[PDB]
Amino acid sequence: FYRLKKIQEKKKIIKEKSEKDLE
Amino acid sequence: STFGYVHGVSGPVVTACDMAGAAMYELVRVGHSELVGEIIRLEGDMATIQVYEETSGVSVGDPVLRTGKPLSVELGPGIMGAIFDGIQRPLSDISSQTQSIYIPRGVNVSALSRDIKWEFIPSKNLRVGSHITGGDIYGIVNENSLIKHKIMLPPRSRGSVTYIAPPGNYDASDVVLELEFEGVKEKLSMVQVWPVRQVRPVTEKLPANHPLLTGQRVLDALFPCVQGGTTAIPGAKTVISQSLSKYSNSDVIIYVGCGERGNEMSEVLRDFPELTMEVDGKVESIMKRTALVANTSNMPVAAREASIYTGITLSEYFRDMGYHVSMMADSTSRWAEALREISGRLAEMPADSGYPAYLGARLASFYERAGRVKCLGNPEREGSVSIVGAVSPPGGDFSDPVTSATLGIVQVFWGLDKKLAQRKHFPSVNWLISYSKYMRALDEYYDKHFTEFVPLRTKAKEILQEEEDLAEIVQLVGKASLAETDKITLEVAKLIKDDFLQQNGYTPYDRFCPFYKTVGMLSNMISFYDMARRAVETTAQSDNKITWSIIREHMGEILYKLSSMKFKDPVKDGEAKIKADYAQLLEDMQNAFRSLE
Amino acid sequence: IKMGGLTSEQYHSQVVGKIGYIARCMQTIDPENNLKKIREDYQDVLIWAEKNYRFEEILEASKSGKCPNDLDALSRRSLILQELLRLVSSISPFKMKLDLIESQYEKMKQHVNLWKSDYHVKLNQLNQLTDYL
Amino acid sequence: YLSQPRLTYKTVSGVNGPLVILDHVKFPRYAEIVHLTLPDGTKRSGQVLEVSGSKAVVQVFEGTSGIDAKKTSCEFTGDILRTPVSEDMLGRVFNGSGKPIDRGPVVLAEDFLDIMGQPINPQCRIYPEEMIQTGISAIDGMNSIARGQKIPIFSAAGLPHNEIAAQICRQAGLVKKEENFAIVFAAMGVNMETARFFKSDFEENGSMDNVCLFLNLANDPTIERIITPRLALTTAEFLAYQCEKHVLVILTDMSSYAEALREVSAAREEVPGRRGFPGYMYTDLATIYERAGRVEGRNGSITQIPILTMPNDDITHPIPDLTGYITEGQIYVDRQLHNRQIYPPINVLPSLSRLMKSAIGEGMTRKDHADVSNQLYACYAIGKDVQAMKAVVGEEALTSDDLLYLEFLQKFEKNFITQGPYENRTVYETLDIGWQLLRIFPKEMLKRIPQSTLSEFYPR
Repeated sequence: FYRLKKIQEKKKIIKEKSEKDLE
Repeated sequence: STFGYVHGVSGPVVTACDMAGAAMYELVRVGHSELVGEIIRLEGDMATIQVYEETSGVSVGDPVLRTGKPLSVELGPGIMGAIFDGIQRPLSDISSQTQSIYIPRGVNVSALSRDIKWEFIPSKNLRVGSHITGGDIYGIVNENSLIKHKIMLPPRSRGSVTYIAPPGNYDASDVVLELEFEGVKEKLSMVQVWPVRQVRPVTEKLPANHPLLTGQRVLDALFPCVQGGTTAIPGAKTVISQSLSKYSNSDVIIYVGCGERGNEMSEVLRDFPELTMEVDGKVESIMKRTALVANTSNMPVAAREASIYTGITLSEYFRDMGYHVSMMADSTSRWAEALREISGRLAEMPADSGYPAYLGARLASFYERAGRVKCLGNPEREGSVSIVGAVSPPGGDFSDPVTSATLGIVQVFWGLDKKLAQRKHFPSVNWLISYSKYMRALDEYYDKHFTEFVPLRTKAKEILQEEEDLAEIVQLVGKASLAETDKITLEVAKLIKDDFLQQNGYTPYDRFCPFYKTVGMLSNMISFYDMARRAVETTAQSDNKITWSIIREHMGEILYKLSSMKFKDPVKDGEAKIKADYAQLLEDMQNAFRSLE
Repeated sequence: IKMGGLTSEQYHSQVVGKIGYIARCMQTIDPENNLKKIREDYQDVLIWAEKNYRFEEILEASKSGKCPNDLDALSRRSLILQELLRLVSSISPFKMKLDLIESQYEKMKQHVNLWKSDYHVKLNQLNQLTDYL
Repeated sequence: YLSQPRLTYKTVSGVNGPLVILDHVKFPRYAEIVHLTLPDGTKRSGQVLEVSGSKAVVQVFEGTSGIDAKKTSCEFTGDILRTPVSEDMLGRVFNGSGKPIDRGPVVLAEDFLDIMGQPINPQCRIYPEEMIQTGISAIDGMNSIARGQKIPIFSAAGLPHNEIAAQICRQAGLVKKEENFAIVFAAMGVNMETARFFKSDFEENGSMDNVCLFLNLANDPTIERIITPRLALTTAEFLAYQCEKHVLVILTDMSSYAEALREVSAAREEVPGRRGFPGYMYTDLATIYERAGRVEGRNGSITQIPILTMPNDDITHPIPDLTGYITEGQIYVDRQLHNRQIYPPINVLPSLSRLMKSAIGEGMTRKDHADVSNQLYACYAIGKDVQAMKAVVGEEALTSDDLLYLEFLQKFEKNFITQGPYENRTVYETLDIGWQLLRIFPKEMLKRIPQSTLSEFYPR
């Protein structure tokens, strides 16, 4: 559970950064 | 555009850009060496490509040439006896053209030879102007003495015939048929291309209702498979593979080494051309009616997945010809571990033991491609694919997720047990954990051809279950509580376990056992149980008891004869002789018991 | 490179150290310059120190294979000379005969693992008595 | 020839543990090698694990400590980690990265080889057949090894698996009726005691001229050990497939190897497989273990005997688990035998060898060998079951046959399994003790042996 919550957090951060880089 | 550019790489996963029009599951070549890959994500003009070959050396900005077809197999003459890489490349012809022991990364050898001449006979019903539809057999190719390769119109194609080749020799590039629909001409050679993840459609998924003899007495008596029988076995495999490959009723066989050990892969590849069967009153190599997909464990993760879908797609091709294909797979667990690795690299959420949650849906899309079918097109014929997918668990534990997903799908499961394998009981099948949901259907065949067998099958499993009850209590009580009928139950359970269920897979007397021998062996052992049980119980509260020991002493010759039944050679002792000998055992058995009644 | 866990520069630095050390022991057991059998068994290394070479010249000559450059050989050779020097210095109020020094040295060179011989144990006891007194 | 001059970048955007991340990089390759000049003037090598446009993620082999995000100069070779290789690598010792650690020079190449090898076409493989007498009764009798097999010595933590592998290296040879294995030894993360033990054994046995040692020790940087088994196998591919040598590869602890895969994968932020190991560890270990076996047109061959220490002795742990799916069975070294002083502590019951059924046979070995091994193995299994009952229901409750299986186990661990580190029983000599053990039971108990074989070999 903990490992997978961290993976999902890293993906959320990478999604946000990828959107911010298009602005 | 026709090609994009590599934007990034992470092991066998390549991200491309400038892929704007590409479909998911579209094939791609990546790198200047044209590594085979397939699209597994889309994001704007970017795409993620799974690569089937080692990606070391791939550079950012490399070409990403897309091909507007999904992962696919060439179907046509030259599959029988061929051996293939998991993306369908011929391992024989890669050797022959490369002249070296290594597979070249990016090798592009055509999956069916363009050079070998084939004898094609056009089907005599056809004429120019005749109507045709997918699965029509427009010619026979004499691919072998054993297998007549029925050339079929592809599914998703139909029309009016405009050209048909006369009888003769042709190449896999020769347009042997031309057809038209809606004013569109279409040209077809002796080869068709089919997507490996798309089911080949059928007229009717018929009920499975005729046995498929594995030759192992325990299986063919207590857990039988059927033509089209969706089946699994714990990997422990070689004897089942070879016995089915020699003696299965299935005209065509397929093997799928999904992640096979390189030496066990070589064992199969070296032995199979040398294995032979006596058929049509002649001796022939099983390789003349087999093909193999081989992927050693170090082949990249995607090739392990593709090996299953190519293997089943080959099986569905020979199914559509009306052949009762039998397919074996080396390990569905290795396939699931390939899905686990793909899922992890793709940043998906796994769900249990690190597997993707869609593992059950993946396995179902394999195992449900089995079954008897009424084929497409005009010659009415029934084919089948049986799937014997192996499932080795980490410690033999059947609660493992691959086994759990398999068990929700398969109709037959041959649970091999560590305790039996360790004590060298072969073929190591646990007769209290295994099951076959096909009994319901097969009882129609048995009641037509083998009326005694159903009673024997029920009494056998009963005797074997009462053995577990009696065997457990003996650990505490010893013999002291056992009734004389319980002794007769243990004696016959020992005969049935040691001389019927047990079978040596490597010795010619036991390599394969036909059904006439199988039913006759069991008929004798259970007829002994009934007559012995009667001999005891007839003396209940009588002045003298016929005990288990009095029986065992008088019946000693018959007991030795009963155990000896396994030694009859199915080659030199034909079914008539075996049935006659066993009929003498039944008469001897009855007369030996009559001395006590 | 990396020999015994030492970088190239550290390894040749240990070698030039042992080269100098052997010479300083030699000049301390033999300030009279008479222990010729001993000195001859070191003359191949001692030439680099009896002559006025600079430090880095010996190091460069070791990298170029002109000097001796086997630190394990120089270690066994150095042990023999040190354990001999320890004898000669432990007895210092009663300096022994030159022929006995060459005799002790020959026996020490003949021992397969001098460093775990009882000769070493006796020297440790002599140093205990000496340093105490 | 790669005559085009190398690029060098100071564009180190970050350093996460063993990973250095560069940017602005012109056309990086996946698996390219790079050389980092640090501020202290020292060189460290590394390999690119990810590329994304201008970004490249470098795994650093000699460790990252002292790297600086502005001063570090990182030189890109344009190529993957093609190591030099030659027959002169025999009689030498190398560090984990493939640089020499004996007194000698750099390897003068006969060729440069990709350490990932290349997939050997299954059609051109030759199935391994000729039985190698290890000299150890458990590995020659109850199990077997064949030339070209890949059978690992699994162990409990702290047990004498090194001594077993050294005994195999001293004693291994073909069955009697130029025959010398060139051993390639790959230490990953071993303690100095283990390193000295093997290095001295190869020197003391006089064989050193015909063996190649790669040493990565427990004080060396973690990442090197990722390359160490691949170098060993690349040398084994060269020696066996190009120079016709019969080669035996020993890999000293695939768990200490897998710990390096875990360290790098955690720094990469990757999805973990079960127990935190990488989900790709099956494929990765397969690119190590599958480099074995005979091949078409060569006389040479590669046997492997990996070694693998189970964490907490767990037989289901990902390292032994994924290994057992890939390797041709396993030999298991057991706490329960070692506490009883039984050397070698090889438990025959959990040990398996996939080649047993074909490596053993008439004319290949003594014809009875396969049957004798099958019966002895089942007798030991029944022996363990009655040995449990001996406590659980009391010894006095055992039958005469159960007491014979108990006596069999007591004699078998002493006379059959215990060898001593310099005894070298032939396979035929092993089988004699095998029958002396089977003779404990009455003839009718030997149910797995044919009556013809019993009548020829039981009354002896």
